[PDB]
Amino acid sequence: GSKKVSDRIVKLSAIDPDGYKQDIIGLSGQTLLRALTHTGLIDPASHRLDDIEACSAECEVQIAEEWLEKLPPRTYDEEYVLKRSSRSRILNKHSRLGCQVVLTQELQGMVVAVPEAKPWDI
Amino acid sequence: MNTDITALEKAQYPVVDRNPAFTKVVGNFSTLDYLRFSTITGISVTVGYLSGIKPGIKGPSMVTGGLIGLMGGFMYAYQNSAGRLMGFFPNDGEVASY
Amino acid sequence: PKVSEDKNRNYAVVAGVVAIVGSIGWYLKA
Amino acid sequence: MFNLFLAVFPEIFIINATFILLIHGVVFSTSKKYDYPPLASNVGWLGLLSVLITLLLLAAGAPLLTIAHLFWNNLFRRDNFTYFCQIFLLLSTAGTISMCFDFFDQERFDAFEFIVLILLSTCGMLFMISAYDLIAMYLAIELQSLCFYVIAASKRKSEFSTEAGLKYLILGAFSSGILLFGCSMIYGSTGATHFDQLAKILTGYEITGARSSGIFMGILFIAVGFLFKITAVPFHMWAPDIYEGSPTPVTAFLSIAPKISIFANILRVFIYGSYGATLQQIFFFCSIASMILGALAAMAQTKVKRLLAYSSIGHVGYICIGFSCGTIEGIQSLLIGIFIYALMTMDAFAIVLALRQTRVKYIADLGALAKTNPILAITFSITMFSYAGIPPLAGFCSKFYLFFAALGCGAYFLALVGVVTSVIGCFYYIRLVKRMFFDTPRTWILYEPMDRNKSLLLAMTSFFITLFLLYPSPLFSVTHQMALSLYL
Amino acid sequence: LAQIHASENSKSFEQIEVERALRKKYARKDEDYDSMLGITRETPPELILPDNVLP
Amino acid sequence: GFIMEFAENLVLRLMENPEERDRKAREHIYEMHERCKKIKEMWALPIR
Amino acid sequence: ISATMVGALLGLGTQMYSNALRKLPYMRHPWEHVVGMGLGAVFANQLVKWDVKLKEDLDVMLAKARAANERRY
Amino acid sequence: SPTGLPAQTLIDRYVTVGAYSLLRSCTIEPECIIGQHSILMEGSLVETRSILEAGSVLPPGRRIPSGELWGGNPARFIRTLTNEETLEIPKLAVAINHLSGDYFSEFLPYSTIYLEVEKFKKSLGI
Amino acid sequence: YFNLSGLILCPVLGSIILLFIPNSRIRLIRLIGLCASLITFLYSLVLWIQFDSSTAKFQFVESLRWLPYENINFYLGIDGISLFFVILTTFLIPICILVGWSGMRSYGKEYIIAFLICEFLMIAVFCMLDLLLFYVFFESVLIPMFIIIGVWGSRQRKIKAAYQFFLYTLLGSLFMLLAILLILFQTGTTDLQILLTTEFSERRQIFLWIAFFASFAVKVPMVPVHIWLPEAHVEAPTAGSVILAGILLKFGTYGFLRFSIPMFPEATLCFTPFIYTLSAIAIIYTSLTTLRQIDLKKIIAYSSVAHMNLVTIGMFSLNIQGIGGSILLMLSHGLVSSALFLCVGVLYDRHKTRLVRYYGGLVSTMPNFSTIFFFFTLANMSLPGTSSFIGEFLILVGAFQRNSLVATLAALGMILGAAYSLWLYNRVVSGNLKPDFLHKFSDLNGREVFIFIPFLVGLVWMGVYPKVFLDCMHTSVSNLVQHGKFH
Ligand SMILES: CCCCCCCCCCC(CCCCCCCCCC)(CO[C@H]1O[C@@H](CO)[C@H](O[C@@H]2O[C@@H](CO)[C@H](O)[C@@H](O)[C@@H]2O)[C@@H](O)[C@@H]1O)CO[C@H]1O[C@@H](CO)[C@H](O[C@@H]2O[C@@H](CO)[C@H](O)[C@@H](O)[C@@H]2O)[C@@H](O)[C@H]1O
Ligand SMILES: CCCCC/C=C/C/C=C/C/C=C/C/C=C/CCCC(=O)O[C@H](COC(=O)CCCCCCCCCCCCCCCCC)COP(=O)(O)O[C@H]1[C@H](O)[C@H](O)[C@@H](O)[C@H](O)[C@H]1O
Ligand SMILES: CCCCCCCCCCCCCCCCCC(=O)O[C@@H](COC(=O)CCCCCCCCCCCCCCC)COP(=O)(O)OCC[N+](C)(C)C
Ligand SMILES: CCCCCCCCCCCCCCCCCC(=O)O[C@@H](COC(=O)CCCCCCCCCCCCCCC)COP(=O)(O)OCC[N+](C)(C)C
Ligand SMILES: CCCCCCCCCCCCCCCCCCCC(=O)O[C@H](COC(=O)CCCCCCCCCCCCCC)COP(=O)(O)OCCN
Ligand SMILES: [Fe+3]
Repeated sequence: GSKKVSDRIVKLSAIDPDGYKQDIIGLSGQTLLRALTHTGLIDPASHRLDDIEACSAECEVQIAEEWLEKLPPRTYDEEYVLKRSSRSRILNKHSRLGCQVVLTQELQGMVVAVPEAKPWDI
Repeated sequence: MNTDITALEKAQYPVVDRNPAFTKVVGNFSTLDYLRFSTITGISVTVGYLSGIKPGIKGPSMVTGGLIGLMGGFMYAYQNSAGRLMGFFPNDGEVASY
Repeated sequence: PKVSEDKNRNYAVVAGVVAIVGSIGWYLKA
Repeated sequence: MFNLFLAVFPEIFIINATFILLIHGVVFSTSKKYDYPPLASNVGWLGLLSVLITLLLLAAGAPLLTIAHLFWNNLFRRDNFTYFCQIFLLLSTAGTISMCFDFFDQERFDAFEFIVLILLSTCGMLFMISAYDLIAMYLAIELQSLCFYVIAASKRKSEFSTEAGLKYLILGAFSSGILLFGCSMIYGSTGATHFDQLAKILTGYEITGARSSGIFMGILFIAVGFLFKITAVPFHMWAPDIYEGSPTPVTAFLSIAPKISIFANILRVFIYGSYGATLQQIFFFCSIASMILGALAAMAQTKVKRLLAYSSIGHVGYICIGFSCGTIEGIQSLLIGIFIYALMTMDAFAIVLALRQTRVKYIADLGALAKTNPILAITFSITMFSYAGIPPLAGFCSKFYLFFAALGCGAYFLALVGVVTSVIGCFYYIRLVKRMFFDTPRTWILYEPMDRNKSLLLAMTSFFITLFLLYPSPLFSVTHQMALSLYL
Repeated sequence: LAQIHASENSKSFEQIEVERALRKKYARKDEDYDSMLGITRETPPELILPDNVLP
Repeated sequence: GFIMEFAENLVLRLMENPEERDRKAREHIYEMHERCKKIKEMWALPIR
Repeated sequence: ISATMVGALLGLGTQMYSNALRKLPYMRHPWEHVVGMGLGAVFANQLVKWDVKLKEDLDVMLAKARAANERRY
Repeated sequence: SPTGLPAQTLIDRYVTVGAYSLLRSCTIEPECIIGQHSILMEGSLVETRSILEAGSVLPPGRRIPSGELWGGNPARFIRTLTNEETLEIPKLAVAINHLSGDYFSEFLPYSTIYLEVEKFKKSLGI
Repeated sequence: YFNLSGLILCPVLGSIILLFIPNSRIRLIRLIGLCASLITFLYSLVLWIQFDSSTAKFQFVESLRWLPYENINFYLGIDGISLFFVILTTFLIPICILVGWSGMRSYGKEYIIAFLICEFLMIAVFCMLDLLLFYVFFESVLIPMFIIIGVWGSRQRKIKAAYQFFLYTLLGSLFMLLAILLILFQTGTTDLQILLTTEFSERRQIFLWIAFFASFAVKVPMVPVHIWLPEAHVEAPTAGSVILAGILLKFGTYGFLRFSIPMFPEATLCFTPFIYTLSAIAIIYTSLTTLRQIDLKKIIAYSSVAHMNLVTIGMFSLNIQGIGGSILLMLSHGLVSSALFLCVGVLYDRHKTRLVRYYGGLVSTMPNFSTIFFFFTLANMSLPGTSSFIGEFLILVGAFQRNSLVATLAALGMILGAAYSLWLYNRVVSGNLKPDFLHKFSDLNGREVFIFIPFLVGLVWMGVYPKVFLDCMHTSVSNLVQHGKFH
């Protein structure tokens, strides 16, 4: 009725490569990368756009097994980005683009493992 | 050393003083040569001045630009004067004195 | 208020004006 | 004893000015009185002034540069072609230097040695165009290559620059080794290195009566080295990576100036490489391969500088088409294409450095640019269409007369491949126009305005590109004179 | 918080120009040449806000 | 006056000399065809 | 059309092109506009003269090349 | 902000704010005409293509959904926007930008007050 | 001294003035653009006064050097054929400005820039005797049409529509460019007067004719390549889509007249049955495809395709009356198709459906639009008394005189033309009124009422008295038919 902002609030458990748990807060309907952007653990200047063509695995996040069966899978190029812009030309089967993952209301308590930030300047 | 100055494209104008001396072409600087030797130096000095105000090198940058412009302007004046002397330039001022 | 009182800018200004004079002469005398 | 130096006179000035700039920038960048000033914009402006002054010195003394030619004969011979190539190389260098000024302030990259090394590379190129020998050519190639290796990895704490610098180093050293082997193995089989005495003992006799394995193999090795320098397929192993990693002002200079000098070297070598069975077919095949690979590789590229690198490779292939003919019209088309490509590359890199202010990386960042900055949008669209060879622009005249020269020699297979690659390249050129006029993404990126240097260069180049097919006579005449002066 | 606004709004012309030039000079940093020159550049105290107003 | 006097004269001064047009076309054809052979012989020159 | 009105117009046009390409009002500095007009006129006139000279010194060289070819027999 | 989001207020493209709109740590999506006397508070969010009627007040942590018309003393729904009227937002913002540019040319840079400064200072002393 | 140079300069001045006009001054932009377009139209009309339809040679010519040796150069001029195309090009563009007049605030000044650029661009195409530069301006129209289709397209699917319209054109363009290079290298120049007087080789004739046909069969919709026109034509703004079928469709068909028929006299005769067997089956297949269509724009485009395939038959049938009838049909089609797309676009600018299912019973309301639509449908219905019938009767006469079989198949086209156009008219503006979908709607105001007035008057004028059009170009058609042979 009153349309509070708190209804579409999604809380996750992003963990830095230093093994520290973080309680991040996002919105339902926007990308997971946007949710990771407010905390600042992912540099906003690197991935300013939300387009798939403008992705080079700089939004790559590692997902636990228990969260991978309740969101749509990699269609054609979500895997291509992983298997192209990586040190090892192989998929992890536990990683997903944070740019393509949209946050749903039921996707609360999700744990995401942000890896070490790769260079993105030029 | 064995030197032989000779142009493949011969001078179109009178060819007085085929191999002039350094001080001679220095002393042959007409009013136009001095004018063009001075304008380049002035441009260089003012460019060195204007460029060196952001870093804070107000004067030494001007001096360096002055050195560069002085060398370039003297080089240009010498080139024009010598080329006029060897003949392959429109002289109309050297045959009059020769 | 009668002299600029800057022993560094005046040389730059005279260099600029003589450069302008040289440019106008080079256009004219050539 | 002093008037003999009027032939090498402009190079002396640029060397001395480089030394003066180095001394000034090392003395006044360490003083505590001026608390270690940046001293990069100052050195850049002084270097641009020096380049303009030596350009004036070279242009005015057109009847000069020929006196005492016998004395300088063993070292360098500068005919009319050399003068017209150098006067254009200096202009391109000055344009690049003027372009890379805002990069020294907003990026805060205050290293004055950058401009000094650019000036030294320019002097090396000047020595290269007139290098009428098998020794001066190699010395000048190495002189520019060292500066390029150093300034490719100029940004140290970055990761793409140093890696690209190392790969460029390895590729260049390997290419130089091959070229030097070829030069040595044609010297030992002929006994001569100077071009006059090399175009006299093998011009009238190449494979007619018999053949020598050493001289043919050395010619092939020289051609392989030259193709490595210009990054022609398949000798393009790492060029796109070099274009990516290298700083954008560097790759603006790395894709315009070196190609002109290397192509001048190839043209000067062609006057003695009269075999016709060792140089034309290899360049024919490499041109075909380069066009095909560039057209089919820039289609998939999503970044900006990678696309520019592959477009440059494709343009190098089109350029080599004109050299494969080996006629006066072929060389004329060659030179016209080189000039047009240099101007258009200056245009594109002016755009890229303009958009570098907000760190544009991918092709999608410049989306919806037709509304935020409509004028820059239409300028960049005109540049892309000029790349496409769209008729009513410059960049179509070059491809036109290139294809005409190709049909002059009766190489009909070259024409069809050129047409197919032109269509394919036009598609992914207009793909950029689609991304920034038609498609409007949800997220917009705003680009800050540029400086007067880039803006003025951009305006001049954009007016040159569009309004070129109304008055193209001077370029055609000068290129025909240059091609005709190559032999007499 | 009010004292920083009070100080900034009450700066003389000969002082505001100096602060503007200093802010322009230290707008962006460059660790590369700073480390290569053996120097370090610290922001002037007049360009640093007191720690009480920072989050 | 009347519209014929104000229209016929203007039209006939705007027609601009049909015979001279044909003559000019003829010598243009001849001159450019002569230049065509010169251009062909220009292209016939060998590179060396 | 006298190689100078086109040059002046092109210089003024490129001046406004540079001025408005930075997202500024077109007539910011009139003095650089007039100096751009002057520079455009000068460059256009010199381009015409250089074209005439290029053709003149290209014909006298193409004639030499053709004569050198014609001495084959 | 109470919502836990970053408290910076960002105004996207083609957004008309309207006079006496007291924005504070809000968040506005593009094409979001805001009426007069608007009291957008901390953490309040406005989704795109929506219009907020004049006099509207909304407490912290209250959002406005996608294209939809609200107003009143609290955040109260009014009606849903039609397609014909929901494209008039960008045109309205463009017209306001045109009028602002019309004002922009009125005054040139580097005002001539300094001349009056010197003239008034010359009246006494230095 | 109203020469051709000013006719091209005036749109250039109009565009240049518009470039430096602030976006806020929307009042001045439209006024000055429309004034420039109307001045260009009057400057084109005055040329018809001083045309001098007596000489076989070319009219006012302007020569501007393009290469250092005057090898090839800008050589202007009209003979008897491109004059009417120049007039109609100068007349259609002000209609384009007027139709997109109300919504100019969103369009901005960039809308008029593209239209005026294309305006003098198509002006420079028809009066361009030099063969190569005819190709330069022949493909120069890619950019303005690309921009018009993409930037101001109706729906979001415009991205794929423009790609076909571009690439299909580029393929044939470069295929023609190769032939141009072969001709220039062989002959030496590309001037039209000389190049028509060069003895060609029969084996070379066929290859060059095929190379020209590679692109000229794309501009006129042929059987193998006609997919681009509907997909890239339904998805363009009404002001812009009205010249894809207006002047952008007459390049290749008219290009046959100027650069194929007199150029290759011995090859067109050898390839005559191929053109017949293409166009005769085109007029059938496209017409049948038209019947099972739902979109309002696509049906008119398909009818245009059928009309062009019909005029192609009468053009390659070398007759003194066949070619004249081809030109009359092309002018009449340029009028009627333009009018039909404005008629079907005024509906879209009010309701935005482009579906015949929603439209129905539009005679009980907006009767003036119904009357105009009925008149233009009758013009497309190929009735005598309108300019079209004069158009295809001469086509049929020219075809039958040469081949009896082709005339019957061609007239099957005008038989089948009554199956889709009349059905559309009775299914759009004469059905049962439905208030479920078309809740409210207005009629034509003073703008679109005046837009159709020149169309109606020109239609009737060229239908009941086509003498002046035939009078002005009997010499040129006679010269074109009699070429190469001497009997
Ligand atoms: C980029 C946009 C293009 C938009 C306009 C395109 C239209 C271009 C036509 C405009 C225009 C200027 C060109 C402007 C260039 C723009 C520069 C861009 C950068 C500017 C910032 C070229 O027009 C003519 O120029 C001639 C130059 O050669 C050429 O004629 C050919 O040349 C022969 C060569 O051998 C050929 O053998 C032959 O076949 C042709 O005779 C042709 O180009 C053309 O006929 C106007 O003509 C100008 O050129 C000359 C002759 O009139 C005039 O100077 C002359 O000099 C003395 C003898 O030189 C004369 O004693 C003196 O009487 C006169 O003063 C000028 O006063 C002016 O009249
Ligand atoms: C009815 C009226 C009709 C209309 C009448 C029309 C009259 C036409 C007159 C035109 C005057 C032409 C002027 C040419 C203008 C050139 C540009 C101005 C140059 C200039 O910044 O000034 C001097 C510099 O000095 C020179 O380094 C080099 C500058 C040397 C050039 C100065 C030459 C001026 C002499 C002009 C002739 C005098 C004739 C006097 C005429 C009046 C007689 C009564 C001040 O330096 P500065 O360090 O304090 O500060 C500058 C300046 O702030 C900016 O450039 C930068 O922001 C800053 O970094 C720094 O560079
Ligand atoms: C003749 C040797 C040839 C080889 C030389 C190689 C040198 C290469 C590198 C050149 C470096 C030049 C360094 C010399 C400058 C040293 C400092 C200096 O002399 O300038 C003075 C003073 O200079 C001037 O004021 C005017 C400069 C002279 C400009 C006159 C025109 C230019 C000279 C013409 C060309 C020079 C010819 C030199 C003799 C051949 C500096 O004054 P400021 O520091 O600006 O004032 C104090 C600032 N503050 C208040 C903040 C403390
Ligand atoms: C072979 C072609 C010859 C030239 C073509 C013209 C020949 C006549 C073609 C038009 C005939 C009339 C058809 C008009 C459309 C019919 C449906 C319609 O829309 O009706 C309209 C239009 O009504 C008309 O019929 C107007 C007829 C005007 C045509 C008169 C001109 C015919 C003679 C001209 C022929 C040329 C003469 C020779 C020129 C040299 C309004 O009718 P209402 O009675 O008001 O009913 C509508 C319901 N409600 C009132 C609720 C809105
Ligand atoms: C062919 C047909 C189309 C061509 C048409 C040409 C028309 C004629 C040329 C028109 C020129 C108009 C120029 C108007 C005068 C402007 C003067 C401004 C000079 C100026 O402001 O000084 C500096 C700007 O640098 C500068 O402005 C000078 C550096 C500019 C770099 C240009 C390099 C030229 C050499 C290479 C050219 C490319 C050749 C390729 C073959 C400082 O600027 P600021 O005061 O604003 O303060 C710093 C802002 N950052
Ligand atoms: Fe991503």
